[PDB]
Amino acid sequence: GKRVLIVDDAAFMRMMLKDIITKAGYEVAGEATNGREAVEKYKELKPDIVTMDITMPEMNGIDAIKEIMKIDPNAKIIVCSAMGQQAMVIEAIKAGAKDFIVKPFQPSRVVEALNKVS
Repeated sequence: GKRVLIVDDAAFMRMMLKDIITKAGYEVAGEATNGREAVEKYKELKPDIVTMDITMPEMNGIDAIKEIMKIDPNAKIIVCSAMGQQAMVIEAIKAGAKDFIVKPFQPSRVVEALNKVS
C-alpha cells in the first residue's frame, strides 16, 4: 500500500519525485515516460498509487487515467500539473483521479497528497 508508479517524461522530474516519495517512506514500484507504458506497467506491477504527469495534453495522459480505470476501478491516481492547468485538473478529477499536485513540487504537498490517498 506503499508502492508508487511514477509517470512523467522528464527524467529529472522523475528523480526528484523519487527522492521525495522515498524520503517520505513510500516506495517506487516503477517508472514510465508515457501513457502506454504506464498502462503496461500498471498491469505488470499493480502499484499502490500512480503519479501521472498531465502537463502536456498532447501526451494524452487523461486518456491513460481512463485506460487504467477500466483495468482497476480502484486505482489511486494523483496528477501532476503546472500552474494554470486547473481545467485539465478538473477533467482528470472528472475521469477518476483522486488528487493533484502542482509543479514545481512542494515536498510537503506531495507527501500530503500521497498520504491522503493511501
